[PDB]
Amino acid sequence: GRSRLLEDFRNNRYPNLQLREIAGHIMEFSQDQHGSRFIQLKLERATPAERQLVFNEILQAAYQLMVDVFGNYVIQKFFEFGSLEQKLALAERIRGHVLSLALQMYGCRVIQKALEFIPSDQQNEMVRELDGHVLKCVKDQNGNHVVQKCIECVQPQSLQFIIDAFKGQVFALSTHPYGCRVIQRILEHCLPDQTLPILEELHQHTEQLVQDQYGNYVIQHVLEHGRPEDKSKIVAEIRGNVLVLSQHKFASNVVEKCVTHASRTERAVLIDEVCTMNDGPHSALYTMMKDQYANYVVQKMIDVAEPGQRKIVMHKIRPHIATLRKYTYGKHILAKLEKYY
RNA sequence: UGUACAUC
Repeated sequence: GRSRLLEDFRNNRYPNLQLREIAGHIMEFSQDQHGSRFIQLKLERATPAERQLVFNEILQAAYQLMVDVFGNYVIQKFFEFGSLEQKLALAERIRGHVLSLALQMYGCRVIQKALEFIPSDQQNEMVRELDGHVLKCVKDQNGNHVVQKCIECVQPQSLQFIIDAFKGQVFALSTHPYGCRVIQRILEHCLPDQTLPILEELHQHTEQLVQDQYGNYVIQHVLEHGRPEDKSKIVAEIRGNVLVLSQHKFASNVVEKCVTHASRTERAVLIDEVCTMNDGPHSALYTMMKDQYANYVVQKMIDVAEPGQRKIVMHKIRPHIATLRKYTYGKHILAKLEKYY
């Protein structure tokens, strides 16, 4: 199975083995854990002629290496450090196989690497091969990373078909383990005509989204990178619900982002909501202080409050300072207070 | 004291 050269090599019989000495054996070495390492190492600093010798033996069977547990690394190295002609020739070997590779445990890494290094004409051609398979890829553990890379690297106008597929399914996808990732990449890189519809569906489903295991990240994302009009719509959904959501494992993260990224006015309103509102005998703020998640929202409020408003919070907290010590999460508020005394 | 994101 293994050639004498490869076996003898794994048996450490060639401490000084050079690329040029494995002529004829590139494919075999590329598919071998140690040989693949040997080649990768040797490549970054090989001479163009050495690099070309290695290339000559992998071009024809390049696909075989792209879906290989060790070979995929040798392909990638050519995309990173090979010549322009070598990258173009590798792209040609991918033609017709993008879907198959994008779903592939190792091939998907080659697709991702290629997207980063090839000219836009080739990028665009790779993308078109996913035409009619958007959701299949977005929902695949290998493929979603490829769709993400496309969005990061490819001209946004060529990605219109991905948008088309998302239209009407933004809620479903935003609560998906992989789809929430792709939605965020879209918000970052896509055109206004493309992000708009997507933002519309996110706004329609904010209540549900802030409480979702994966959806909360998409709403947080808009709060940190979104336009003010989009942040405010989200903030308006949190208003009147500060107490309840900040007690929630997932949504409490979103109320922190609202506190942090809201306008001056919106921030003052959210903090006042829980200084004013009473949860039974005492303030909403006091219930929050004792909560496993809500105690985090309080601290964030102390962090970002205007000095004047911070004084009001500290005053709301002060009367409970000795009782806070009796509560697992209460204790944590005291730690915060030291900083401010 | 608290939630996601993949190869030698």
